Formats: sequence, C-alpha cells, structure tokens
Amino acid sequence: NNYDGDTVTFSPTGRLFQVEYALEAIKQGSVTVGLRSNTHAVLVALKRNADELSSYQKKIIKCDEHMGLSLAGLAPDARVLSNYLRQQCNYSSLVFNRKLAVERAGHLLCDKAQKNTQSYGGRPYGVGLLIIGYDKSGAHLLEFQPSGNVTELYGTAIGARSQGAKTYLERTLDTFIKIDGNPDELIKAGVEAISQSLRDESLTVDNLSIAIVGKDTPFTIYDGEAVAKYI
Amino acid sequence: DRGVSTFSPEGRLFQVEYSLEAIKLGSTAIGIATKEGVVLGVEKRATSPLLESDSIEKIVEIDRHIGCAMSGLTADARSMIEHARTAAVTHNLYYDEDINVESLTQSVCDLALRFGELMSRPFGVALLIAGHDADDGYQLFHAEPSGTFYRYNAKAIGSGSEGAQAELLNEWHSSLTLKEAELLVLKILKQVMEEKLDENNAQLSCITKQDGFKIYDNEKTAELIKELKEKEAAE
Amino acid sequence: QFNPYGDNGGTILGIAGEDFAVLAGDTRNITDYSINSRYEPKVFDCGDNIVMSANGFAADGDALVKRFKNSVKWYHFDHNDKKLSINSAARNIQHLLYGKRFFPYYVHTII
Amino acid sequence: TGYDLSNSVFSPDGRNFQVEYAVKAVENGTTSIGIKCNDGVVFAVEKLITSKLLVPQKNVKIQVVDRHIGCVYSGLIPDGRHLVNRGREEAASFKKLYKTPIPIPAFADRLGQYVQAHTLYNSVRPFGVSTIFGGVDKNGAHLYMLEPSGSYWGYKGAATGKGRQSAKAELEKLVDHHPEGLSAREAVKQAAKIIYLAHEDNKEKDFELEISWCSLSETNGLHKFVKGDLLQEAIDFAQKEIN
Amino acid sequence: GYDRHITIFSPEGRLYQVEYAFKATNQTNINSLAVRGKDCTVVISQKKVPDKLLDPTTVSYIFCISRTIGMVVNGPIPDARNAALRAKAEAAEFRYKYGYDMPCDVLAKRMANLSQIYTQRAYMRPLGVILTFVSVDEELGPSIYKTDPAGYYVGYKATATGPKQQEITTNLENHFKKSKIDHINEESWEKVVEFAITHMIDALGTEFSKNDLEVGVATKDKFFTLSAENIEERLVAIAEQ
Amino acid sequence: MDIILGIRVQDSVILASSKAVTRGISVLKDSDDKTRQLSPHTLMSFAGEAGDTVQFAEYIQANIQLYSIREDYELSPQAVSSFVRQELAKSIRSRRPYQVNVLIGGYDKKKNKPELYQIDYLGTKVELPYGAHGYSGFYTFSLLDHHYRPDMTTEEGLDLLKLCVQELEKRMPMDFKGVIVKIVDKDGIRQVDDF
Amino acid sequence: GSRRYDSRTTIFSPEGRLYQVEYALESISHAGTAIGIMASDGIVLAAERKVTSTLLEQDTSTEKLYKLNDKIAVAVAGLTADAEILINTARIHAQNYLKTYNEDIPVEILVRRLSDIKQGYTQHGGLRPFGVSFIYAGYDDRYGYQLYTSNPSGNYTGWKAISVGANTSAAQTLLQMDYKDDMKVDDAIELALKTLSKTTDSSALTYDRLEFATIRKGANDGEVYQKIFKPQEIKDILVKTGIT
Amino acid sequence: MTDRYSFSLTTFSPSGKLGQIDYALTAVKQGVTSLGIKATNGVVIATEKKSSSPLAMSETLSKVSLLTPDIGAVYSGMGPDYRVLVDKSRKVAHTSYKRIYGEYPPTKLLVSEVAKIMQEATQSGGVRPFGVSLLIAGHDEFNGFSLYQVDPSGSYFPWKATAIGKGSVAAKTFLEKRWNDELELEDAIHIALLTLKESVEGEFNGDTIELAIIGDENPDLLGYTGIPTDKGPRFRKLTSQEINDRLEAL
Amino acid sequence: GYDRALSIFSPDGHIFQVEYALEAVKRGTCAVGVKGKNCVVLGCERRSTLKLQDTRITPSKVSKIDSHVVLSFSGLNADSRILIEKARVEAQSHRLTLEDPVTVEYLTRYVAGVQQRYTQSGGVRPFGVSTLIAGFDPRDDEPKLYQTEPSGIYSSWSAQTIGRNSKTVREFLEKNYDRKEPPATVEECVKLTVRSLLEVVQTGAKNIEITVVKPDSDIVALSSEEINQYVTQIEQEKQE
Repeated sequence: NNYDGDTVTFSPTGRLFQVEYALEAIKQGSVTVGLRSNTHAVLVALKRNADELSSYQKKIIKCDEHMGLSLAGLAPDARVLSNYLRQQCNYSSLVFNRKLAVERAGHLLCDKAQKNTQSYGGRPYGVGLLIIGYDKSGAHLLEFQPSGNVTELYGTAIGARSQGAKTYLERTLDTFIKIDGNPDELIKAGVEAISQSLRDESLTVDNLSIAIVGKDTPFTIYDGEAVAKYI
Repeated sequence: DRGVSTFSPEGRLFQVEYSLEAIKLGSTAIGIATKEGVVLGVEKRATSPLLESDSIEKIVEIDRHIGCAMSGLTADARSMIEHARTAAVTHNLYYDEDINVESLTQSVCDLALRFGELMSRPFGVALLIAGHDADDGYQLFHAEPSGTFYRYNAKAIGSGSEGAQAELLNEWHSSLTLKEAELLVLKILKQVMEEKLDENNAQLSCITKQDGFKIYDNEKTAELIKELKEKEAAE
Repeated sequence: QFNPYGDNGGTILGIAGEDFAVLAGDTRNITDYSINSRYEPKVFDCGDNIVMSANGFAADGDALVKRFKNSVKWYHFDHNDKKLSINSAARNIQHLLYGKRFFPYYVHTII
Repeated sequence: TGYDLSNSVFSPDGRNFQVEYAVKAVENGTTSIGIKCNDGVVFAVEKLITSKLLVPQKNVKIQVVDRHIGCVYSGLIPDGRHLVNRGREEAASFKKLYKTPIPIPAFADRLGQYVQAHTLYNSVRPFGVSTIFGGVDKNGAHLYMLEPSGSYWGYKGAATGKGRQSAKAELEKLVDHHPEGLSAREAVKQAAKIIYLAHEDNKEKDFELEISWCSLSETNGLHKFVKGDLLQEAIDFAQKEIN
Repeated sequence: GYDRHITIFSPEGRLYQVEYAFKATNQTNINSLAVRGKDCTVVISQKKVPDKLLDPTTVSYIFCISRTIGMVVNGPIPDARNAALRAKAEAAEFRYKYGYDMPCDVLAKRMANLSQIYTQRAYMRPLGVILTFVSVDEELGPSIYKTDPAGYYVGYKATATGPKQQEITTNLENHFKKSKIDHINEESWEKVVEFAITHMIDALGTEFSKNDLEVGVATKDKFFTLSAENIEERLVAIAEQ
Repeated sequence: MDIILGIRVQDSVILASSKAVTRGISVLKDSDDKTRQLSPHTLMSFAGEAGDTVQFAEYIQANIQLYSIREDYELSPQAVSSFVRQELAKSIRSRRPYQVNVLIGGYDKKKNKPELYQIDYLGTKVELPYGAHGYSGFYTFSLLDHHYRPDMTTEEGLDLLKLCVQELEKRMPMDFKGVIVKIVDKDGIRQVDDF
Repeated sequence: GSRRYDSRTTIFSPEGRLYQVEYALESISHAGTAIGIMASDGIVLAAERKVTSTLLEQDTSTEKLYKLNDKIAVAVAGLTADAEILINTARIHAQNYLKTYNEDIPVEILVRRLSDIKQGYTQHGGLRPFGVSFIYAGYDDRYGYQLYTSNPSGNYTGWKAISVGANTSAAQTLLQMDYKDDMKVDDAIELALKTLSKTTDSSALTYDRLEFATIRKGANDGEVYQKIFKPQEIKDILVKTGIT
Repeated sequence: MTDRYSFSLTTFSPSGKLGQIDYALTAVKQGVTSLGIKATNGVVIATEKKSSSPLAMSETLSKVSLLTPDIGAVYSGMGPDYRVLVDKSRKVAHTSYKRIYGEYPPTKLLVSEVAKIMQEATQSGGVRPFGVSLLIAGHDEFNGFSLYQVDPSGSYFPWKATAIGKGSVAAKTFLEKRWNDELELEDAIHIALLTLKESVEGEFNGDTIELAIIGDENPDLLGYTGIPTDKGPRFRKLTSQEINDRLEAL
Repeated sequence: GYDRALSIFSPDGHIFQVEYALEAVKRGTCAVGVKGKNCVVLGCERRSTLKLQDTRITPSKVSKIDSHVVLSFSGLNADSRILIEKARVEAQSHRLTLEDPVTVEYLTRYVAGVQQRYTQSGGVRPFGVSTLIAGFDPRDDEPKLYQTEPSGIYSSWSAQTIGRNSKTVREFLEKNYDRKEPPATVEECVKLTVRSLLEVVQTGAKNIEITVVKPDSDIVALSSEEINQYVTQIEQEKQE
C-alpha cells in the first residue's frame, strides 16, 4: 500500500510487497511440471503461444550436460539466471574438473536473487524455475522462487493451475519414485501429471515440451514430433 | 515518486506496460513469412504534405539476410538498429558466417530490460525482424520492450494491429507465394490506414535467399497497388 | 629473471583426404634432455567432428585447447545447438590467439 | 507520520520502525533454538513439512562457519544465508591475518557490525532474521543471539521464531534445575524435546527435526550434525515426553 | 514534511533527526556517572539483566578503547558497538601515525567531528548514543570528555547521563559547592569508586547488589573494569560506615 | 621526412619542402606534399618520424578549422603558432611524444605583415626572417645570412631559395627529389608549379 | 530510498519553463540594481549596494563590481557567494586562453563559456542553478567596446545599455528614453547615476551606497584602462553631476 | 550503500527564497551573542561562554579560535558546525596558500576560502548549509587590521564593528553610538565589554566571557629567538584575570 | 553521480518531459526554411520586445556548422548552443577521418541522435529545441532541408517552419508551395520566405532575418535594407 514502492521497504506486518508482486508473475505463467525417480529426472512444460500465427514460447533451458531448468514468469529473467548457472557450472568444470552439484547450484541461485531484495534501485526477479540434474548423489529436482527460497523435492509444479498437477504427484509419490531404468514410463507419469492442470486446451505436438536427465542420459530437450509418442 | 523498475500488484513492470501503450499509438507495420520469402510493409504517415515522404525510414537493413520494420517512438529504434548491425557484423568477423535470425533477435532483446536508476527507461518502439538462414529457413520475429520475442507466420504491430491480425488469421496458409504475400500486406495496410494508400505513404520490402533484403521502389509498389485494385474488382 | 615460456618438444601432422582428415602427433613430452612422459595425449577431440592440437609450450597449448572446447560449448548455447563448421572454428581460433598478440600463446596450432 | 516508510529514520520516539518491521518477519518464521552445555553448544530447528513431495533430510537449514561455528536462524531464509556468507568471509580474513581460528566473541561482533550497518542508510533494508550461533574456542563454549537491529548478547539458552515463548520457558527451567551444568548428550536430548514442545504453535503441518552440536569432548571442538542412531534416540526421548 | 526525516533545517533552524537521536539515547533505561580523583577517573553505570536465559558476563556498556582510555555509552548496543569499534580504530591509527598515545580529549573531538558529519550529510543517520570518555591523561591528568548526537563535546569535573541524569547532576553539583575543588580529594581509587556509588545511591534513592552495577577505573597508564567480587568488596565498605 | 625551408620577405612567406618519401631501402614516392593549410592565410610544413608527422599536422588543421567555424574569424599567425607550441610542449612529456618539427608561415591581415615561426618537437618556438629544420640549415644559412634583405620581393626570395636548393643538391648525400614551393601572402596560399 | 527527497531541479513545467531558473530570476529581482552603458569612447558600470550600515568598511568592500582581467569587468546581481564561484572560473578561463594563444581572450568567448556553465546546471546534475545575473563590460580589438548580460538559464545577449536586479523595467525605460548612439563616456556616467537616482528604493543616492567603474581608452594612447572608483571619487562625481 | 543523495537539498522556492539558507540564519539568530570592534591599532572579538552545566569545564570549550598567528575567529549558532569549519579553515590556510607562497594568507583571502566552503554546502548534493555566522578578525602587512562577517549563504562583508546572534540588533545600535575612527585598542576592549554586558543574563566575569585581540606582535609567544624578521603572533586570547582587571575600570 | 530517471513513460504511453520540451519550442521565436531549385533560404523572427540591443554582437539565430551547412532553431537559446557546438565538432571529426565533409543528412542524423540520447539517459532533461538544418552535400547541387525535434525524430522537408505561430505559416506554405515547380531563383525563394514570415511577424523592420545558402559553400546573410526592399514590394502588390 504505502510500503510497496520499492524492495527496500518492509510493511508493518513484516512483508516485502515487491517480492510478493514478483511471485504473482509466476502464477500468471504457463504450467510446468518436474518429477524424478532414483535413476532419472524429468521436466514437462506446457508452452504458450501468442496466437495461431505465432510460435510457442520455449520453456526449458539446458545449463550443462548434467543439469537444466524449466521456467514460468518473465522469460528474460530466466535467461539472466540460466546464463549465471551456465557460468557457474562452467567455472566448476574449468577450475576444479568437477561437475557442479545440483544442491550447490540451488544455493548460488538463492544468493543471487537475495541481493535484489535488500538494495535500493534494483528489483526482484519475476520468474520461477524448476531445476533437474544428475550428479554424484543421483537424480535431483529443485524449485526456485525469486524470494530466494530454493527447495529440493521429489516432484512439483509451478505456473497457472499448477495445484492440480501437484496434488496428483502427491498421490502418485510412492509409484513414480520407483520407476527406475524406464525413461518412457517416468515421462508418461509427468505427462499424466501436467494433464491435471489443463482446461479447454489439450496437449498437441507443438504444445508439449519434455526434458530428461539420468544415469547414462545427458540433458536433452524433446519438441515437435519427438513428443507425439507421449500424446 | 516510485522506482522505474517497480512491479505492479499483478506482477507486471509499470514502465514496460506503459511503453506498450506508446507502441499502440505508432504507425502500422506488417510482416508475412512464406516458403518463398518474408515480406515487410509499413505505413509512413507524414504529418504534413510539405514533408518529403521518402525521408521517412521505418524499414531498415540489418544485414544482407536480415531486415527490420518499426512501430512506435521511432527515434528509440536507432540505437537498437546500431546494436543489431554491430552484432551481425561482429559475429561474421568472429565466425566467418551469417548469424542466425533468432540469435540476432535475442541480442537485440537483451538490451530491453537494461533500464533503472544503463538507460533511464525502456524503449518505446516494437520491431518486426525478418530474415533467412540455412538452419531454420525464412523467419519473422516480433521484438518487444519487455525483452520477449515471438516467432510468427504473420504479424502486425502499431495502431491498426488487432484489426490487421484478425485479417492475417484468415488469409495466411502454408502455401502462400511471395506475390500473394505482397498483395496481402498492401490489402491489409489499405484497410487500417487513415489516408488512402498509395506508393508515397506506404512502403514494401522483402527478404529472399537469392537476392537478400530489398526495399521496393515506389514505381514497383505502384504496380502492385494497381494489380490489387483490379483483382478486388474481379469479384 | 623469470622466463614465462618453455619448450615441451613434440611433433604433429595434419593431412586432408578427399572425404576424410587425419591429425597425428607423438605422445612424448620433454624438457631439455629429460622425458616427462612417454604417453601424454596431444591431439584432442573438441566436439562437432573437429580435432585439434596446439604444439610447443604445453601450458599455453593446454590453455588454448581448453578455451576452444569452451568456445564450442558456448556456440551451442548461443546459437541453438548449431554445428560449428571447420571454417568457423578456424576464424574463432584466430581471435583467441590474436587476443594475446602482445603476450602470445607459444604454440603452433593445427585443426 | 511517514517515519516508518524509510530505513534509518528516527521516529519522534527515537525508534527505527523499519527494524521493528523486520522483527515481524522473524516472528513469522519457524522455531530455532540454542543450548549452551558444559563444554560446547547445541543447535536445533523446526522444519515444516509443507508437502509429502519434500525429500526427507535434504533441505538442510543449519549452517557451518569455518569448522568450529554453527549458525541457525528464523525468518527470511535467504537473508540468513547472506549473513552466513559474510560471516564466512570475516572468519577467513581473520584466520588469514592472525592464523588462529576466529574466537566466538570476535565473530559475534563481525556479524553485529554488519547487521548494524544495514540500519544506517535508506538505500538498504534491515535483515529479516534473528540468528542463533556459537561454538568452542580457546576460552571455552559461547552461545550468541543476534537481532535485526544488530543487537547481540551472550546466552545460556536462546530461542527465536513463532514458538519462542514456549521454548524460552523450557530453557529457563533447565537453567534453574541445572546450576552445575548440562552435558552435551543431555543437551541434544533436551533440544529435541524443546522443539517438539514448541511445535504446538505450528501444529497444523507436521515437521522434521534437525540438530547439530560442537563439543570439546564429543566432537573435538568441531561443528557436526546429529545423525542416525543419536538423532533417533533424541526423537524417541522427545516423543516420550510429549505423551 | 521531509525536513523531519533527513538532517536538513526546519523553518525554526532545528534538526529534528538529531533531537530524536537524543531520545533514542535513553532507550536502555540505564544511568551512568563519572568523577575524578587525585590520581584516577572513575565511571559507574547501572547493569540490568532482565532475562534469565542471558549470559550476564556479556551484558556491558563499558568499553576498553585503548590501554589508557575507557568509554561508557548511553544508548542502544548496536550503535554503542559501532562507536566502540571506530574509537578503537582511531586510537590505534593515531599512535601509529604520531608516535604517542591518543589523548582522551582528542579522541572525543574526533568522534564528535564524525558525529557532526552525520548531522550535515543526508545519507548518514546520527548514532543514538552519548559517549563518555575517561582517562588519566599524561598532560592534563584525570579527564572526562563527553560526546553527543549533535557533535557537541566538552570536558567535565564530573558528569552524569541517562533518564535520571538531572537528579545525579544536582547531587554532584551540591557536593562540589561545599568542597570548592574540582575533584574528589582522595588518594586511592577504591575510595573514589565508593564515593561514586554512594552518591548514585543518594541521588537515585535505590540500593545496589554486586550484579546491579558496572564499574570502570582509569589510572596512570591503564583503564580497567571491576569484577562482581571487586564491586562486592566496595559495597561492603560502604555499608560498614 | 627530410628538408623543409622557410623565408619571410617584404610581403610574403615562402615555404620549400622536399618531395621524397623513403622506406629504408627504397624511395616509395617522389611527389609527396609535406604541408597542410591551417587557415586561408596560414600554412604549416612538417618533418620528423613517419606517421606522427601527418597525424599531428591533420590534428592541428582540424583544431584551427574548428576555431574558425566557431568564431567566424581567422586566428593570427602568432596565435596559431602559440597553440601549436603548447601542443608540442605538452607532447614531449607524454607516454609517446610526437616526433615532429614544423615551420608555420602566415600573413597577418591585421598588421599587414608576413610572419615565419620555427617550432621543434620539444616546443621550442622562435620567430625568424628565415628558418629550417634538421641539417637543412647547416647548408643554407650561410647563403641566407649573406644575401637576405628585409625589403626583398617575392621573386628575389624565390631566387635566393633556388641558390639554397642548389647547394643542398650539391653537398647533401641524400636524394630528396626536389622541393614543392608555396607562397603565403595577403591573397592567400598558392603553389609554384615550376621549380 | 533517496528518490523521496529529490526536488528534481532540472525539469520542465507543463508550459515548457524551467522551474528553478524562473525562481532564481525572482531572487535576482530583489538584488541591488546594476547598470551598464556603452559609449563610443568607453563603457560605464554603476551599481547600488544593498541597504548598508555606517559601520561597514566601504573602502575595502566589494559586492557588485569585479575585475575578470585587465580588459573585462562584471557587475553582479544576486547571490554574491554564487557569483564569486563563477568569477574565479572566468578568471581562470581568461588565463587559459592567454596561455594557449598568447592573446587576450575576446569578450564574447569568455561570456559564452560562463553562460555554458550556467546552462549545464539546468540540464543535468540535479543541482540548483546559480542565482546570479552578470553584466559584462569589456574591450577587444575585434568588436571594440561590448556590453553583455547572462542569467541563470545560461542565455546571453548584447546591449548598448542594460540593467539587472531590482526595478529593471523602470530602469530600462529611462535608459531607452535618453540613450543616443553618438553619446560619450562623461554623458554616460551622468545617465547611469541619474537612472539609479530615480529607480532606487532608498530615500537618496549617496556615495556610500554605490559602486562605480569605467572602461576607457582614456589611457595614454592605443590602450585600455579600468577604473574602479574609490569612495571619495564616487562622492566627487555625485557633486559634479549635481545629485548631491 | 553509496551516497545516493547526489541532488541539491537547497532549492529556490516560487518566491525566489532559498529556504535552507533562511532556516540556517534562523538557527544563527537563536545562538549566543558575539561581537567584533576594529580600532586604529587593533581588533577585538568577544562572546559569552554559555556553559551547559556547572559540572562542565568551559575552558575546554573554545568559542574563540586561532586560525593563523595573525587571524582569529568567533561564531554564533551551531557549535559543532563551527568546530569543523575551524578545522577546515586552518587546513586551507596551509594547502591553498602557505604551502604555495611560504607565508600566511591575508585576512580577506582566508575569509574568501571559508566562504567558498560554506557556499558549496548550499549547492552540492546531499548536504545542508552550515548553521553558523562567523566573525573573523585579522592583520596583514598590506591591508592592515580588518574584520569580516561570513554568513551561511557564503556571503561576507567587512565591518568597522558589528554583532551577530541573540541580541545583535540592540548591540549594533550600541556600537554605532560609541565607534569612531580614532579609537585605541584599549578603548575598543572597553566598548566591547560594555556592549556584551547588555546581552548577558547571569554571571559577568573573566570565567564566563571569552575575549581575544588582534594587536601588536608578541615576541614572548613565538617560542624561539634568533630570526629578526619573525616577531611573533598578533592574535592573543585574554586571560580570566586580564578581563577582570578591565571590569573594575568599567 | 546524479542518475535520476527524469524522462519516463506515463500510464497512457507518453513521456511528458519530451512533450514539455516541445512546449518550450512552441514559445521560441518562429523559424522557417524553404528550398528552391538551386538554393535554400532560412528565415528567422526577431521579437521587438528588446530594443537598445546591440545587433553587431548579439548571438545570431542562424549558425554555420561547416562552410556548406547551416543550422537555425526554435526554443531555449542556451540549449541550442550545446547542440551547435557538438555538431561543429562532429563536422570537423568527419572531415578528419572520412576525408570528406558531412552530408546534410548525416549531420542531421547526428544532432537528432544527441537529442534522443537525452530522452533515455539518467540525470538529464531533454533539449527544449527543434532545429532546421539546411545546405548542400559536397559536389552536389540538390538542395537539402531537414528538421529535428526533442524526441530525436528527423525528416526531410520541401518547406517547413517551427516555433510560435508556426501553425499559421505552415498553412501559408502548404497552399503557396508547389512541388512540381519550386522557387526557380534566389529572388523567388527569398520572396516566398519573407511572405511566409509576414503572416506572423508584425513590423517588417529589424524583425526578419534572412540567410541564403547556395551550392559550393556560398552562404550570405541579407542586410536590413535588402530585406526591407522585399517587404516594400510585397505590400505594394498586396494593395490590389
């Protein structure tokens, strides 16, 4: 109200409204799902078009051979944060000959977002990210909020109508965690999860975007006729 | 007052949303992509008859394989064009090749959100970037001051955009010829323009693989306008 | 006085065929009259069907190859996984080398 | 009025309202505690399980500084991480110049001065965390608690977050009933109980217990996380006391 | 009305932020007192530990700035420690540059100048503290110099600070009106501490235990604080006559 | 480059400058004009290190042309020479100094007098009836000391200049490929196309 | 943050005026009147000191008339402290020019430089403008005797006769009435004093309330002399012209 | 952090007033009275030592300060602002003059430097004006004895005699009746003490009054002998006893 | 440094500081440009509220940027000096590096670029100036006339006016200027320019300035008497 003019101002109840408004941009974004087993980790994303002449906005970005994310909210902010992750993954490989741990990648994203919430002149990031990866401790899934809060999960969803997919994953928890050594079935579970968030529209060949990373599987993105198999 | 980088309660940046309103006041620009090429057309909109209309430059070359049309506060486009030209030429210097149309568009869009308290405000102009490369063929992109860019089969920007876009929705198909696209841009420009369309208040251009980016002569466009008039009178 | 350069010996050879290409090199690494290693790989697969070797001062050689491999990685990131053609790789390596025109990589490079 | 719209502005009372609003964010956070024992310190924290999809034991909250200092905090988690990052820089520069690991009182002031500096200007926001930290140095065990204002003192026991009143009362009983002192293993058990008791203010969702400790005899004066059998033993002791 | 938010003049030629910083000074509800002997300078301050969970040994508003200079602070502990760290840095730098120990009055002036800057520059806020510096100076002898948020400072025969400063000040005034000298005519610092505690008891109308007080003593070439057991010995002597 | 000469007569200043440009082993050009017009009635000839000569001359030219446009006024020869001296005096304590020596010949329209200024790369300025740089003065000054009169005509100045060039062509080891001669008077600057 | 307290000194009003410039001009209208008159054989500068005291040391006092070099002088109207900042800058600029070209700086070039400095404070930096208006009296060999004025906007113009400060509307009308092109310095001295005598807010015009200066080629042969009048010399010229 | 106040905090109001300067002058008006009188063979500056507490040692607070050996200063208004201005004035006398010309600046030029500092606090970003008016007395070879007033705006004026602060209006009228161009230094001190008594409520003696003169050279205060051209400072602060001796002949 | 964003968007998509800069141009004295077949004429209004002016030394309204290009303006006089100085420096820089003087279009594009920059840079306000830039490209006989404004947009004009009452004189030019046949001589072009100003000026005395630019750096300013003869002939034809 009187306390939402900038990020440097607490409200009388201890809230940061500019950060909360940045969180609101994620809720307007298109739905994206993340889930994992013990061998693989999967991202599923519903892409959004402007109209029938337009392309469908890409949602998934590769960060390294073993790591990548999906976005929901301001796309240019995801480009800035994914570029930072690419650099950090790269610094780890060049200096230490070491693949960057997914947990450490989450810590770095948290700290970068935090600086934009405590200083004058700047603004919070307006995007939410789901980071998947396979490192020395197996498969991982992370959820990033521009408040700075990063959380490690078995599965989750962000964007508009993400609550339906999140409840489905909460039911299916015991089933999909056991899908080891079967990439197709894990993606099926992710496609079935994101379907619980659809209304009026359904999953078409240029609508659906899928990404997977695992034990002997580099981070790869599937679009176009490559996802017709799962429709 | 309030920050230039402030979010609204709906999760939108005030300044970006306000710049979009300035673009709505701009003159119309239309692009249509075909398998034979991409066509770009603009409304010149001279403020007075004493203004020499061929000095109005709203269609611009970025490289031989990439063209661009603008709508809104057109003075703001000059540094964006400069950056685009530099990025295209620099990549050719570094890699001995043409730059991808998407990559050029992404480089231009990286400038967009570099404002705060860097430049003092967002750009008040939208761009239609059209071109060809070997990997993805003929392409048309819409670059906004939000930093977002969408690829389009056809797109209109400016004051007559929503009426024009509805028209493009009906007319575009995947088998359009270059000639058919030229007439289609002229037809829709004529529909949304205030003044009567002729070769002096409207301008056409195209990008083909063979000949590259070309701005059409007033004599060449005048013939296409006459061809349009006759085929509309044909039924 | 400190000498930032050294000589690690080695010999490399590149030949272009009609529909193929070979890049060969010996595996011996040396300083002065001593052998450092009898097997120290000197020719590297850099991705995109490109092989590279930077012979001479091995520290500069390893640095250059490492930076080019990195350039291939970022070319994919920046240009939609486009394959880096051999001519484009060559021009890129020129800029990596000329960037240190006044403190050069003491190597002879072949791709 | 308008004195509460900008940081570093004195109100007609002589108060900094922005700092007081930062305290509200701290009071909204989960419960965290610290117990000073005979030859060390114990830290514990309540972790709310928002969903079944959270991977158990993975989202670690307690943080180590150097090898002998533990830090836990309630409020805005990112702010706490920022403060610990600075603390790690302060500890590194101290050890670089002076060789010896940073003493706990010395470390306390480094955090204190940094947090206080964020109350001096309107171009920055105060920290939205209260931090409980400490460890073992050459003069023995030390426990500290640091507020958004930059204010800190030494403690026998400390608590912050939503269930701080409940926790404080439990800590006060331990101080009275043990003037001679508490053992490290006893303190771990007691820490588990206090978090379980303090969870009544957050009873809607279930939680996960996380404990760490530094002890001269039990951990050689290094910070370690309580794991496996010793953690389960503390959970059992805690569950027995609430029933 | 933004002339009340930053340190610019109001229409009456006043600086409200400075005035409100003076009010923050009494937020701790603690009173302090300083007096001079023949060979020493004594400072006493109330000690209040309201929480049982606190470690009482860490609760303090008296600071050892240098070997010779002590400082008691009236105001919140964050601003107190800010001023303490800076005073310690200034004292150490002075000795390095000029080859002799920084005098008490010179340090007071330096901190006062820093305070003045906060009243003139907008981006910096005043510190909500009053700083009383004490020493036995090698040239001037026993010394008390006090600084405030306005950037004002002056020497004192004796002084008092806190919510009940006026009661203590008048009590001290009346004693020096009788004796007609600028100090406590006593050989030992122990008896000067006893004088200081006695006259604080008289002025406030309250009794003190060993944990209710905090004492600092400055002699030639060192400043030190008393332990609870040293204070107890002082309290016993007061009660026995 | 090599030989640059100057002579101030009754009503004009005459500058003579060699045409050769030598890249070590070979003479790359034999028609080089080592001069720049700074303003309609002011001419500057130059000699020194390769590259720096033309770079400095054109830099000065640009600055004087800028002044002329800003004020709609031509600076006096004295004022131009002072500006040039300061630039060279600044340059001599730089990271890499301009290794350039100049002669400035100008006709002052206010005083109706020709003026010749000699300035070396250190910023050493002198006003002279006749001057030179390098070894040129060693061969020519004894002839100029004998024959020079302040009331000489332009034609007599050119004849005395021919005698100087003839002595240079006789006793100098280097072939400087003749000289380009230019006259500065009340009507401006012109080149003598047969010398 | 800090934006809250920013007055924004360099913005247009809806009418296209610069707020701070307009308000600075309002300040200058309360300053003591300064007059400059240009004649064929010289220039006169006359200015009124603001309500003085008998205990003010006049013979060592200077608030209106300042020397920039041997050929150029200025009359000040506005904040004296602001004026001395600009005056010192102008003195340095004149010496910079003299060192570079070995010629005295032409009057207009000095005036343009100071005016550009004033302009900058109206377009960038977020600082308040200088509350000063100058009358420049000077001589060079291109245009001869010259009078200029500049104001806080950084705009400058040339004049035959001009006033700044208080009552400029009344003063300018009186000057426009009695000024002629073939006028001489001694006549211009009389006009300047008569105009001040009629426009002054004081009861009477006396020597202790005035500062006076002339720039004459009344220097022995082709050269120019500046004369800052002494208190006794202002008293004499007041008697000569019949004002006291 | 960083100082993000790069804009002026003093600006012109619609009426042409610079508010912050006017308000600074109001602060000066509330200040304790100080005065200065110029004689034929000297200058005197004086003020009241308004002690904040009787426990305070008012000798440790110097309202009259030596700037150079031949120049002194007194103020009315905010004490802390004065103290830092004295520090800056002492330094600028060296950096911008003595380290260049090998001699101390003349009174008028040191006044000019102090004025410039006060002007800049009226235009620079993120600062308020100084809340003091200064009276600066001094001597130099070519200008003789002089007395100047400097205001918050940076404006300065030379005076034969004047007063600033609380009771300045009444004090200036008193000085107008008594001042003439034939006063000796002792006459000016006598008039100074008479004038200052009117604005003082309580005790009026050597311990509550601070007074200094610019007069003859004091070779006894130089600290060394052997250089004929060095004859000692002209600034001298009168003692408590010296003031009381002249209060009997009052 | 002072970084405040003074030029920003409003909810309706307007930048008010740029629009208010145009209001300063509206207040400025009228300026007009007309190009003939082999010349361009720049006419300027002088407000007669200021007499006792010294016209020898007072800044003239038309400024030479180079020997072949001129610039006139309407709006804040002090602001225009900064644009004129920058343009003059760029003109000499172009000659130094390209070894050819600027084209009229290039010089216009530069000045317009400077104006645009001051509309999205922190801590600065836009120029309250619109300019008319006229001249001939090197070795070219085709007349050139361009206009710039505070926003930074620029364009070429057969004839154009800016400043106060420019709406009126543009009305005159739109009905009196024929594109198929532009003023064939210097006389005809100057006559049409003086006529256009007489619609707005007041007295045809010292209120009208006229500058003629011809090819190959031939620029001259007409005197009072020469202009007075045009003023006389125009009204004697009007009495009919």
